[PDB]
Amino acid sequence: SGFRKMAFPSGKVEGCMVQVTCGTTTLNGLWLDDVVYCPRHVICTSEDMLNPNYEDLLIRKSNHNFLVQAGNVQLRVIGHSMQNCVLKLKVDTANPKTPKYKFVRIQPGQTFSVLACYNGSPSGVYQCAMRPNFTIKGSFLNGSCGSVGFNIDYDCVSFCYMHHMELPTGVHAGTDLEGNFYGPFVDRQTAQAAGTDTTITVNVLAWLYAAVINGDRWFLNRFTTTLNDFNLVAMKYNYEPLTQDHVDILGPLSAQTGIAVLDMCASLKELLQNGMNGRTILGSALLEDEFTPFDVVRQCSGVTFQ
Amino acid sequence: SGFRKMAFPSGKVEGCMVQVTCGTTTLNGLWLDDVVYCPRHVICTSEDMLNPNYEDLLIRKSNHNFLVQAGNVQLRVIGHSMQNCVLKLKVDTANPKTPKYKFVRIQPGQTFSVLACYNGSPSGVYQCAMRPNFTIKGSFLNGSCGSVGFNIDYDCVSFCYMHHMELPTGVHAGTDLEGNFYGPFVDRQTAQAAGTDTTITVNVLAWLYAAVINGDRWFLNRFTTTLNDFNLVAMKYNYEPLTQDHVDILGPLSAQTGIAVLDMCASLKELLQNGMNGRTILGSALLEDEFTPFDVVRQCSGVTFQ
Ligand SMILES: CCN(CC)c1cccc(NC(C)=O)c1
Ligand SMILES: CCN(CC)c1cccc(NC(C)=O)c1
Ligand SMILES: CCN(CC)c1cccc(NC(C)=O)c1
Ligand SMILES: CCN(CC)c1cccc(NC(C)=O)c1
Repeated sequence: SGFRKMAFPSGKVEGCMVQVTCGTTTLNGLWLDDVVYCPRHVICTSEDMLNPNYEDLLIRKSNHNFLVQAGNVQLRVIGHSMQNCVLKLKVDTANPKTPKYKFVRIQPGQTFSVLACYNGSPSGVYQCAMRPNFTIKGSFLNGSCGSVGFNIDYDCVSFCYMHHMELPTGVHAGTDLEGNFYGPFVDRQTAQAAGTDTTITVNVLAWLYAAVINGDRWFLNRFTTTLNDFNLVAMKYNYEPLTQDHVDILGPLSAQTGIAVLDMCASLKELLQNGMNGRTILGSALLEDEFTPFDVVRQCSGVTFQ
Repeated sequence: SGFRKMAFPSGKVEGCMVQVTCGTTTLNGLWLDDVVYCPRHVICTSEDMLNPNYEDLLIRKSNHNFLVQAGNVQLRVIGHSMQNCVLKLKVDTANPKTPKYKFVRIQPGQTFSVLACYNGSPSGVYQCAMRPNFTIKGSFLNGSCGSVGFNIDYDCVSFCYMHHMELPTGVHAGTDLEGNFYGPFVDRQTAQAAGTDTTITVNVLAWLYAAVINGDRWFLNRFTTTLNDFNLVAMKYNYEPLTQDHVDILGPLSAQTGIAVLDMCASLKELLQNGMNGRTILGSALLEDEFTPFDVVRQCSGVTFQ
């Protein structure tokens, strides 16, 4: 027992990180098969970032201008192309440590692990969620662009995120591995504001189920509610509206705890209205929203879902 | 910027995890060079765990009774010995993925990463601290015994923890890799109670420095204090006493923030006396104590310490 924010083991992704240098800009790439993926802003000088025209900047770049280093080995670049906001560098050597993998574009509320990297070298791993405003709240310093986010199912790495930049408010924006930004952001050094960071209700519910399973039960109340009554409350507190799709994926936790989803919603409603009164749940004094229902069911062995 | 609870990349340790079966008990081992390390309770039946005599139980075990599996490959056991509460199984094959490594026994307050594993297969990674009562607050389900905790310095893995059991209160106990328990615990299925779980003051201070660096400054107050005045307050709130050794390792953060260590102590004292008044620090509504000063300096690039 116990319940922790837990990342995926990172070794499968570690073996894919490389350093990419163009001119005087160095960042991280992702080497899969014979392609290296990286943010296209590798081609920009810091001054170019103010108002880049990427197509124009790319005219002055050849294969031999992209330096790709995998530990000590230099990789030979034999082609390059731009796909949305990523560059794809064709190299002459397939990565021997390529894992089984897919590229997936996740929805807001979904969680994933980030392998923060500098100069192609992995430094740390942590779990993130895609916020409803399409930012993530990461930890990223100079040189971490091109660090990736992923999920693992058995032996298959699903890559869902590549880090591109930090907003003025200190939250993070990036792309899928086809180079499409999450949210409205662009790869330009011009101030860009995030929308409302609402709480991922379905995740808070999952985590409340996790707390019950671990014996944190003080917050369980005597009430139930309806989806509409609950949503009236959610909206007030900047919680995402709960739908029947959300209710459906909470089914295994309801069954384990014997606590009906709507009963748990009524407990959550009272927490929102009364606060926690200085108490904790799973060692937190706030309601945690970066565990999905699927995440919980992975750390609560006695939840039946498969 | 941003600040996250971040584990070490786990790939170096992933390549060392094996499954160890003895009779009908299966758990995890750590394969380094030609030795596999695992909890000695692998030899016990569930009934044996009530009151095991390990020396006596071991008389009835031979090399061929320990099944060691590395993925599909079965490893041949050519010797075994008990060292404190661990078994060392000599195998005929050195692990080809052995990293540079050391065994270290950590102090209370030190942090490390756990690679939670089942059947020799890594499932998740998270950061832990050794609590002042010599427990950890982990996430461990059936079959996770022999999962390890570690730190990485550049290319060298320092192993500091091996998981052995869960106390009745749902917290975790284990050994160093020489098989000595942290704290007073024993590998027997008899109820064992933990002492006071005090807060690691020096870590809370480090994390307050991390918050300042990231622009969370609301809690900075107008006061300073002394080590004795502060410690009078610490004791009341079940905080570890702060020493000049602690003050010394906070030196780089004081220098960066220009906030004297004692000034930060005075801010902490006011948080203890007044609470957080519904505010957050680094997205927490409580004072976080599982980041060391060394941990902070790794995610706050503009802290000068080397
Ligand atoms: C838009 C400008 N760019 C891209 C070069 C930018 C802005 C802020 C921060 C970072 N770097 C990280 C690691 O987020 C990168
Ligand atoms: C029904 C089983 N569970 C959670 C218990 C499940 C199954 C499919 C998808 C998701 N989705 C998320 C976001 O967790 C969750
Ligand atoms: C003392 C009995 N043992 C050892 C077999 C024990 C007790 C509780 C839990 C676990 N297992 C884990 C993963 O902690 C193991
Ligand atoms: C002085 C540099 N730092 C932290 C900034 C440092 C150096 C050596 C040891 C520890 N120790 C811990 C527990 O963090 C910390």
